[PDB]
Amino acid sequence: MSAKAQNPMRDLKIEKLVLNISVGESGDRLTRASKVLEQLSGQTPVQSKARYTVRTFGIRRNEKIAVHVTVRGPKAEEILERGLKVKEYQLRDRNFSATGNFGFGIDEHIDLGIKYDPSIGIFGMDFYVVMNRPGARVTRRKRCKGTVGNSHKTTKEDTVSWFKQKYD
Amino acid sequence: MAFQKDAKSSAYSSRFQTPFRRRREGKTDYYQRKRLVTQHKAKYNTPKYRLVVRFTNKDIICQIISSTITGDVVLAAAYSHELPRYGITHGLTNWAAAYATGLLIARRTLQRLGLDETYKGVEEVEGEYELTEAVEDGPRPFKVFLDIGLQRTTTGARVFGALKGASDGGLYVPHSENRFPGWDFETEEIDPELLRSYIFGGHVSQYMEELADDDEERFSELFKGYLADDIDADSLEDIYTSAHEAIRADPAFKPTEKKFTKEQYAAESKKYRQTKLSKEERAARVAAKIAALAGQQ
Amino acid sequence: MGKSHGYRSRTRYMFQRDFRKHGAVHLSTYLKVYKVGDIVDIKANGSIQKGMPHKFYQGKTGVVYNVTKSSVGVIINKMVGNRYLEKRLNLRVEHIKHSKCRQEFLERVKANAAKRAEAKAQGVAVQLKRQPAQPRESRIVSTEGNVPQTLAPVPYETFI
Amino acid sequence: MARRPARCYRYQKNKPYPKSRYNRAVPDSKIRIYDLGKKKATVDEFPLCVHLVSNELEQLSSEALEAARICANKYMTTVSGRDAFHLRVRVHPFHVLRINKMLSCAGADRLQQGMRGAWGKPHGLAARVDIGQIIFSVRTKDSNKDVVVEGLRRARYKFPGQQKIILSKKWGFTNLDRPEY
RNA sequence: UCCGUGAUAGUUUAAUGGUCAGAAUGGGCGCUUGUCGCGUGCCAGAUCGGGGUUCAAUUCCCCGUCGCGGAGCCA
RNA sequence: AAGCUCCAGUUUUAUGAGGUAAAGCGAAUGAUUAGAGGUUCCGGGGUUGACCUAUUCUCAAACUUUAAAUAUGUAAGAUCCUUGUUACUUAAUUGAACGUGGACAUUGAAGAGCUUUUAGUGGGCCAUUUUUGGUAAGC
RNA sequence: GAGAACAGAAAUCUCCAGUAGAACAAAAGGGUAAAAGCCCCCUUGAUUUUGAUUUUCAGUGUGAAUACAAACCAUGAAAGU
RNA sequence: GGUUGCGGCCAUAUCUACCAGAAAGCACCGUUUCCCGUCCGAUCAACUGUGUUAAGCUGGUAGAGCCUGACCGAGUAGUGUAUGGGUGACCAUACGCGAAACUCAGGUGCUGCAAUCU
Repeated sequence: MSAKAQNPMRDLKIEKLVLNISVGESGDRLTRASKVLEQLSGQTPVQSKARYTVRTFGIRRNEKIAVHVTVRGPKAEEILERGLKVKEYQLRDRNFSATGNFGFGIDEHIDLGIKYDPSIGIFGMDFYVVMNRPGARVTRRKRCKGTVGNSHKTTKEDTVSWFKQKYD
Repeated sequence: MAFQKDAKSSAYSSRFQTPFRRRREGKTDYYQRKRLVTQHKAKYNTPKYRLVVRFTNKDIICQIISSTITGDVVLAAAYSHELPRYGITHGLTNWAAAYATGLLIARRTLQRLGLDETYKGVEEVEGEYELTEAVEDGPRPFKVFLDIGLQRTTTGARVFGALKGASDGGLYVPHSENRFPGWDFETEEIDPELLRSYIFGGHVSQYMEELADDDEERFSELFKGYLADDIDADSLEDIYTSAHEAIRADPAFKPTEKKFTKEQYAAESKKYRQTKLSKEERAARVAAKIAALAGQQ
Repeated sequence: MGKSHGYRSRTRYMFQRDFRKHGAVHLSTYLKVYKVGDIVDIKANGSIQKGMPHKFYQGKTGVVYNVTKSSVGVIINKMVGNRYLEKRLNLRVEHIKHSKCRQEFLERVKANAAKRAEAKAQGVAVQLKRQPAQPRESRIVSTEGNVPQTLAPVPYETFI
Repeated sequence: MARRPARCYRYQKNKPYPKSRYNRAVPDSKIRIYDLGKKKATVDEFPLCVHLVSNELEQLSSEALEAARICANKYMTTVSGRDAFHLRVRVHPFHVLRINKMLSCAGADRLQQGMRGAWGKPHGLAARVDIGQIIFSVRTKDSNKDVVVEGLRRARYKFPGQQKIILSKKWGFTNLDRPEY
C-alpha cells in the first residue's frame, strides 16, 4: 500500500518567530522601542529599512522605520511559550494562513517583563510564527533550489493540530 | 491550484533553455566556470558541499578535469573513501581527510605518467610543513586551477585544504597564503599574515579535550600516526572486481524500467489508458480527466 | 542634412536571436581557440555584449589570419569602389563560429584522395587530369602573392 | 462632412500607420456597434448565413461603414422588428488618415514655409477591405432571407468598392457541423 | 492659420530645489456699537481638462480648450 | 593615353539576412460573449439569495518584435607527408603550432594584374519594378 | 495571492508561486538569472607609454572603439578581470 | 538497470497525481563547542552518524507547452522572370519557387567521459 504509518519527518517544527514592529520614528522615538523588543526576545533586533515610495512622510528611503528580531530554535520556543500564554485561547483558525502560518498582535508590555526598564513601547508588532516541514531547506538553501510541493507544504489543519497539542 | 506556468508559457518554457542539467540540478555557475576554462589550464574541482550533493558530511571528492570537444574529460580522481586503503580509520569529513585526499589526487595526476613523467623538481614534496608554499617553480603555477563550484572562499573552509594537499602533492597550484586553511589548520605547523591561528587539525583534539561522548579511537596523537602514513610515496590505485553478473540488473530498477515507456514508445500503457478513459467517459460523461469537457447544446 | 549614419542602426533583426538561441551563451564557445587558415563565419551573438564587430560585417566568412590575445584577427572582403583593400577585423571567438562546409569538403577531397592513390598505382580512371598535376607545381604553396591576385578583381571595373 | 469624394481615399496608400505612439488625437470611430440584433444569441439557431464580399482592393471610410451598416439595420429592424436575427461586421475601422487641413490666405500660404512636409494632421479612420474580403457576416432564418438581401442592397450605395452578396460555406454547411455530442 | 505667451480657493494674482502651496480681497464667524457698517479677533483649496515618466509630480514631458500678443511682402 | 608584368566568371555546396501573414511576447483600438471564482458598496426578504466592478477557460478583424518565415535579390566563402633544426604559452610543467632546411607524392577563357600623367564635372532626365511624402501633378 | 489590530500611501515582515514581463543614471531597441542584476567587503588601473585595426570614410583628420606589449598596482583563492 | 563527477546539443529536458539509486556504491539528521554566517545555525562554516527512504539528485508513470514529420489546406497566400487583359485602380499568363491553420505521429530528453556499482 501507499504508505500509511507513523514517522517524524512528516512533522512540523518551528521555522522561526519574527517579531517585527512597524512604527515610524519621531512619533514614539528613533528606534528605542528596540529596547522593548530586546527584553521580549532576549536578543538584539536589527533596523528595518524602507525602499518603498509612500506616499505621507517616509520619502527617504534610507532610514530606520522599524525594527525586527528573527529568532530560531530554542530562542524561538521560549518566546512562543510566554507569547502563546498571553492571548488566551482557543484562538481562531482565521488568524492562521493558507500556509500553515499564524500571527497575532499585542503590546511588548504583555509577557513576564519589567515595565520600568523599557523606556518606550507600543502595540505593535506582529508575532509571526513560521512553521514548515524539515524538507523546507530545498527551497531555502542556496544551490539546488527546488520549489516546495503542495504535499510538502504545511496545512492550516496541521499547524493548528501541532500548536494546539502543546501549551495552548 | 497553480500550474500558473502553463497559461503564461513559451516564456515560461524559456526558463530551462538558458541552463542545462547542471543548473536545474543546481551545482554549477556558468560565469564561475567561464573564468577558469578560457585560460587552458585544467579545472581542479573540489566540491566539498552541494555536489548533487554527492558527498558531504560523510565524504569529500577531488577530480582534476580538463575540457575537450566531446565534453569534459577527467584525467584523474581521488575519493576520500579510497583513502583508508593506504590506512586511516578516522572520519572522512574533516580537514586532515581533505588535505590527504588533496595529496592523493595530485599524486594520481602526476603518477609520473604519460611517458611523460615529473619525478624531478621536486616530487615528492613531502607531507609537510611547508611554512609557505615552496616551489622550484616559485611564481609559475599551472595545469590545475581551483574550481570551488558553489563552495565559498572562507579562509578555513575545507575546499581549499584539498588544494594545499595538491600543492604538497606535486601539482603546483596558484594560491595566496593568507587564504589557506593553513598549515597548523591541517597540522603540521603555522602562521604568517594579518590573519592568525594555530590549530584546526587538531581542532578535533581540542573538541575532544573538552569532555563529552563522541567517537572512539582516542585523541590528538592519532592524526599524526595516520597523517604519517599519508606522507608515504605509496602510489597506484585501483581496485578490481566481481564484474557484473547478468543482465541489466536491479530488483527495483526492473518495475522501475521497461516496456511502456521505453526510450521508444509507451504505446501499450498510453493505449491502455486511452481505452480506459474512453470507457469511463462512455458510462458517466461530464468531465474528461482534466477538468473541462462540455459544450453548449 | 538630417540624421545619423551609425553603427547600431538597422540591427534589430540581425542583433536579435531566436526564442531558442535566447539565454546566456555557453562558455565553451568563449573558450574555443582556432588555428590560422581556419574558416569561420562572423555573425555576432546578441547574448554577448562586447567584442562585437561593426554590425555591417555580419554574415561574411573570413579566414583567421593571426590572433593577438583573446580576440582574433579575421581577413574578410567588403565591396564597391576603386582599389578596395581587404580588411583585418578584431572579432571575438564568441561571435566566430566554425564552418562545417569546408570541414566536410576537406574530408571528402582527402577520402577521395586515398581512393585515387590506389588508382594511380593500378587503375586508370581519369586520364586527362593526371597529366598537369605531376609536371605541375611547386609553389610552396602557401604564400602571400596569390592574395593580391585575388585582391585585384574585388575592385570590379564594370560594376563601378 | 467636409467634401473630398472618396477619389482621395479608396486606392491602397501608405506603409501603415495606425501605429499607437505616432499619432495623438485621431478623429473617432463613428461605428455605433459591430455586432447587431440578438447579441445574446449563439450562431447555431440560425439555419441561414449570408455574407457580403468585395471585388476590389480598397480603403473604406468610417462614415461609409456606419452609413451602409445603419441603412441595412433600418431595413432589418423595420421588417423583422426590434428583437430580430443577428449581424456581425467583419471589418472594424483602424487605418489612420492624414490630410493637410485648409491652408489660409495670409499670403501665408502654407505658413509652415513653402512645405507639406510629413506629420499631416489626422482626418479620421478608414478600414482596409482587400479583394474577396467580407464586410458583413449575417446569421438569419430562411423566412427573412429576402429582408437581409434588400438590407445588403441598400448598404452597397454607401461605400465605393464594388461588392457581391453570397451564401456561406465555411467549415461544414450548417449540418455536418452538428453530429457530435 | 504659423511661431511666440500664459492659466493656482468666490475673484486677482505670489511660489518650489521633485518629497514642502500662498497672499490680498471676497465670504462665512463673533465682538463692537441704538441698529447696520467700518474696525478688532476666528475661519475654509481635486494648483485649467488630459494622459505619461518616477521612489516621491503643484513642480518634469506630451496634447487640447481658452484668453493673448507678433506676422502677414511680389499679385 | 603611354608603358609595364605574365589571371576572370558559374551552377552546386554551406552560412546568415530582407519579408509579411498568422501564433507567441510586449501595446492593443476594439466588439460580441457564454460559462465562472473572486471586489466593493448599500439595500430589501425568507446561510441563502435581486444590485455595480472583475480573474478565469473563451470568440470577428488592423499595427510595430519573433518563430517557421515563404520568397527572393542575394551576399561575402570553394594541398599533403616524413625527417632534422628553431621558437613558443602555459608547474623545472604540458602540449600544440610557428618559422626554416631537405626529401617525397598530388560550364567557362583575355572577360586580366600594376604605374605615370591627363579631362569633362563636383545642375541631370525619363520608363520599368519596389517604394516614401503629396488629393494629385508633364510633383 | 495569503497572512498579520492599527493604515489610508503603508511601507514592514512572512509564505507560496514566480524565468528575463524586473534591474541595469539618461533616447531607442537589444541584451543578460549563482548574470553585466542585488548585497557585503576591499580597493583606485577614471595610471603612463605605444597603439594592430575599424568607424570616421572603401583612400581623408580630430574623436571614438576593439586588441596589445612595456611600465604599475588592485581585488581576487587565483586563474583572471 | 545503470546513481553520480565533468560536460555538449541546450524548447524532443515548463508546469501538476505517485512507484525507485539505499544492511555496510545518497539525501537527511545530529556537533551546530568551534575556523565560520549572522539578525537567528536559518544562511553559511566546520565535526560527525540513532538510523530513514519522506521529500533530493535522478530513474518509473499521465496532460497544456514545444521541435520534427505525415494529412488535407493540397502548391493555396506570397514571390524574382517574361507579357496579355481592365476605365481606373486592378488582374491574369508562362518560367522558376513556395508560408498560415487541420488532424494524426514521434519525444515529459539526448549524447560523451569518468566516481564506476549491488
